[PDB]
Amino acid sequence: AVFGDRVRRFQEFLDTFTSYRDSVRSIQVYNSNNANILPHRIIISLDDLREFDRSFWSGILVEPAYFIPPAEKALTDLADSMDDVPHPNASAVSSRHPWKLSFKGSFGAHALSPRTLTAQHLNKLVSVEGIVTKTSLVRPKLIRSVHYAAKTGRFHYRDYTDATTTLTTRIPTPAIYPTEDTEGNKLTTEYGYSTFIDHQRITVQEMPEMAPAGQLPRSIDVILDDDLVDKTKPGDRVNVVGVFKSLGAGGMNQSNSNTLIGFKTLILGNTVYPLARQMLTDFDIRNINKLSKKKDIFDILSQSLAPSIYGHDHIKKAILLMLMGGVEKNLENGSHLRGDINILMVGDPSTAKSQLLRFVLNTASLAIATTGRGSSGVGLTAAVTTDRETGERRLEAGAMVLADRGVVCIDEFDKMTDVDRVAIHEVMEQQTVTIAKAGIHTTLNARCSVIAAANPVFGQYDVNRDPHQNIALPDSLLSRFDLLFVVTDDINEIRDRSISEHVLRTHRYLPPGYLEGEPVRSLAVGEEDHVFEKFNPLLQAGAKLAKNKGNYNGTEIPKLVTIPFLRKYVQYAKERVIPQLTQEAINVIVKNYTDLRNDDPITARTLETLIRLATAHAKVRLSKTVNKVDAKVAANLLRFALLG
Amino acid sequence: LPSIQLPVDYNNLFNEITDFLVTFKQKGPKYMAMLQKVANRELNSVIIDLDDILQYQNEKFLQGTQADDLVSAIQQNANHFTELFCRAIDNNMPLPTKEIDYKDDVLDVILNQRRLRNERMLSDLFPPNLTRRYFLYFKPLSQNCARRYRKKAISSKPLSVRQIKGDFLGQLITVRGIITRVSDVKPAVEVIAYTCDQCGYEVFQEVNSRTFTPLSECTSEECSQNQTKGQLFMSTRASKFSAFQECKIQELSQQVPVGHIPRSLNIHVNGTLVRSLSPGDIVDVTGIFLPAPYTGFKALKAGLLTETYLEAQFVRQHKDVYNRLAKSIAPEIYGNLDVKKALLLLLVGGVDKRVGDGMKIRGDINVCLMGDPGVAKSQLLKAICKISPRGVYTTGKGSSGVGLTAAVMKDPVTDEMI
DNA sequence: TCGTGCTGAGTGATATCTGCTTTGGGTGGGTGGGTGGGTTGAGGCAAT
DNA sequence: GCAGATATCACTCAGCACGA
Ligand SMILES: Nc1ncnc2c1ncn2[C@@H]1O[C@H](COP(=O)(O)OP(=O)(O)OP(=O)(O)O)[C@@H](O)[C@H]1O
Ligand SMILES: Nc1ncnc2c1ncn2[C@@H]1O[C@H](COP(=O)(O)OP(=O)(O)OP(=O)(O)O)[C@@H](O)[C@H]1O
Ligand SMILES: [Mg+2]
Ligand SMILES: [Mg+2]
Ligand SMILES: [Zn+2]
Repeated sequence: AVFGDRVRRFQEFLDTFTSYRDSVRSIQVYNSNNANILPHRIIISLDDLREFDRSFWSGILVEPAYFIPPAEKALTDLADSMDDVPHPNASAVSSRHPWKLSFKGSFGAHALSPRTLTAQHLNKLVSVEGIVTKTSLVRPKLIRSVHYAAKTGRFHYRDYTDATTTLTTRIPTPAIYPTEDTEGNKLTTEYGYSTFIDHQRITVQEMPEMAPAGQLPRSIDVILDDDLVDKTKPGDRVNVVGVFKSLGAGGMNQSNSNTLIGFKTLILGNTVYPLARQMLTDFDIRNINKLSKKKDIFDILSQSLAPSIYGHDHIKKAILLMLMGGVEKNLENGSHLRGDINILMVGDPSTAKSQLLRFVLNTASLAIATTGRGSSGVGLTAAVTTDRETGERRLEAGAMVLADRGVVCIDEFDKMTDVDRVAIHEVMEQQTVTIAKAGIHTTLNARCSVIAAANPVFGQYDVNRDPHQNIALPDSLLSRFDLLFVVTDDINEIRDRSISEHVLRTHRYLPPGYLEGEPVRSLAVGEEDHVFEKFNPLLQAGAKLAKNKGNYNGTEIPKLVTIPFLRKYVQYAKERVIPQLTQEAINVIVKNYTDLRNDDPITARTLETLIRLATAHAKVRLSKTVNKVDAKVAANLLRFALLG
Repeated sequence: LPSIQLPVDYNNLFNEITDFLVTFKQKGPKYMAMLQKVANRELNSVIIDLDDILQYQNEKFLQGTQADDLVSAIQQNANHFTELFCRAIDNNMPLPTKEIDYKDDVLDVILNQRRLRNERMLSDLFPPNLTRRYFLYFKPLSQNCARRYRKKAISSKPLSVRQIKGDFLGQLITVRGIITRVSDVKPAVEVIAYTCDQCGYEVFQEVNSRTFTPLSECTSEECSQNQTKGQLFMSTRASKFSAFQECKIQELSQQVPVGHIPRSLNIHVNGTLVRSLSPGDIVDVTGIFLPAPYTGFKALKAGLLTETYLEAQFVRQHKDVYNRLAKSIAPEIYGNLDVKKALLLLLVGGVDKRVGDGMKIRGDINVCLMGDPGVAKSQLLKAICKISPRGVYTTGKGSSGVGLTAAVMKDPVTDEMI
């Protein structure tokens, strides 16, 4: 009676709004043509339903158990009538695949958090926002079994039900397959024609900021089924919409004796809203080519990164060169010539080392800032682990392994323990890690690039000593780093004023929005100033000095480029250009290496650096052949990196 | 038990299968010869190639006598067509041609005596699986065959443990991964044989689940007419057993999404495929993805969640001489010719190890390479050390915590010095 | 000399019933699951 | 739905005394 009335009401509502009918038709047509598979689900906006009929909206918001299933049935009937499949299949005929519903729009007081969920919100539709901490394994759940009776030659079926699968309660159906027919004929289960749906339980934790002072975070369990099975990972921020429910006897049954503990409450998820690479268009490639043709682009790209920092321009150049890397050669003998540059920074305190690390982290596609001092969380290198009691062996990947074909930005390289030093030596030398511990034998690639910072041992860099003396790592570790940079904090009055004012600006800078300086506190999920950057004295600052060539008086506004497009530039260069060494550059490479070695300990490995940087620079010029200019500029950069 | 009208007919499919085993011709019919070999006890595994089924279907359609799509039926529900193929083979089995032994055949004396007793009683049987001595396996549909005849291959298309969801249950699929655990071969009982101490009659019980309940009282017509309460006792000499192995397959490093951990899928191996999987191996295993329904009280308290597994059906494995063989130790390195000669001598491991009345002389040519940083030592070391079939590159510190030679450590869990 | 109808007695099969957990611990596992629970401290030995 | 421990009821058999 009431069920039919609500089904008719939702059918009328769907008829009124043609957008949902169009969406269902589009999903069905896409599924039919592709015969990767679109799920049977429709997203409705609570605002439209409220406008159409307030009673149904209030019922869904306050009594979902009695108002949702009718909507699902109406949508299923609409889809079935709209379906035009000429010939189904045994899998499709017996499949238990109704059409599910999901909700968007504006919620009232029902937009809560895991802490605010109390007993007064049960049996109501709510929207919970938080952080995922746990994610159980994906498991199949039985909802229909189809059997075959050979004697009578007829297919029988049976439906199961569980508390976590239906909003409306029914008598539990134990998972025991029927074995004999009502007439007594023996049955055989047809496994291919049954219906199993996935099941996953996740735990959402309150956002740390919202947590009241002196209170531990609270969490609520969520159950997801079918298509919404693998959509979240631990640590992600999500906005889950579902029906708050209570399950189990909760000690009310005579078997239990606690008589104080309460019932178990979870959320039946309806949808999850989440809270790398940019697909290049046709004209973005034209723009990148336009910049490449300009015969000054190297300076522009170098100084676009970290524009705030004063000085240290050669470091920015080298960091860009590292980001774009060099071609990696794989010889037929299995030999693997390294093609990834490495950089190490050593200098006195307060030289923006952490700022450079942050900027490379922001501009790099991949990066992990696992500090070398007791890297709690993710270890620097892989190391198997076992449980305290169960002894569950498992290979936990470290920072180096988690940066394959990317970058790892180590911090405070001078705080490393002997274990980390020994691990890192092997990792860089071999580029791969082979674990042979706890009965586990495996090999994991570690091809990547390493940038690290290391303070001196006495707290200040001494010029009279070699860099290998101001740092206390063995030659084995330092030799792996292709380029070593030594930077000192020099005091210049004008520089002091500039740094002071730049740092001061932020403090007086405010959170615009509330009485200036007082107690301080996505719309959708489915989804030429663009290239160049307008000059900003607040941020760029020193970038102007860069084009001025150390002249403060110089007012040459530079042609800086926004970071978002610079990431696209690096992406396009790294994924499309494979430069090949050329004789013209190679004469100068040989001559420069010979001059370095025989005339004012330089090692043969520095030759590898010249070729690597020549190819890397040739990649900047968007050319498939390394030219004399690339070799000369790489040689000059190496000369600076060796001799001041 | 409401009934549905599925668009599948099993009588027609069985007739097609029976015709397939007697008409296909890749020499007489291929599968007729294969069965003839089995009847002589020379073969104990019949492998049905779905490519052959597709070829037979296309040949029939070309003639105009179109029939049902058997290939799609097999993959959609594979656990049922094993029985159909076994029944067809039993029906069309040929008589042996080579003289068989028949001497030490427990399930030939048992059956002969059972026939004699039944004939004598009636004048005044056994389950089909018991007599079977062959195993039926399915070979997936190769991509080349599918593209040749304009079809899509779902079984052969490799997947990952992540992509094996509940929708694939009951189908023939392929999984790509690395084996990480294997178990010892154990006998899984298929048909139990009992003996009544009173009748002299044998009672056979089929077991097709993880658990079974033994019989106690005889059900023979002799114990019924006389209503004697004879006791049945198990006899392992007449039962039927099949080798059983349980393994684990894990995802490769190339299939785990960022921020996710590898998953593992259990594999069950029955019949002759046992021992074809070993730890630490990359394989392409095709099998039937089936659930394992619980039994007893566990079923009620377990819930609707189903523990699944894979029934392996096919496994595919992812596999001046002196001066010349010296300058080729690391062609990339330039100098150090004599050193390279020495490393070649090391590779050969030249010795004819001599053991007389107990004396043992080492047969290993140790070598060291000192010098200064810059000369090609480490590159030489890794090249020379990759050349050999077996090698281990490590620093002077050792392999992780344990140093070079050996070390005894307290067990984290068992607290036993290991 | 003896044959048979009535009786008390005792098993056999079958009716209801409780129970379907149970349990602390890693040679029971983690595809059995945390609403079924597990919260040391001294002493010996390898590494160094 | 399933196995095990337990108690209930109904049916049939060997002895007994009398009458043939
Ligand atoms: N060239 C520069 N231009 C502007 N600010 C700079 C420059 N060099 C250093 N600074 C200032 O130095 C301050 C200190 O930076 P940071 O804490 O990263 O120093 P660090 O040398 O890496 O530190 P540590 O010595 O602790 O390892 C930053 O706030 C930055 O403003
Ligand atoms: N004869 C040569 N031919 C080719 N490359 C050479 C030669 N001599 C030296 N090199 C280069 O010298 C560089 C030295 O780096 P390498 O990895 O060999 O370190 P190493 O000093 O030998 O190692 P270690 O001291 O740690 O044992 C390598 O890139 C190698 O290519
Ligand atoms: Mg710092
Ligand atoms: Mg070395
Ligand atoms: Zn008997």
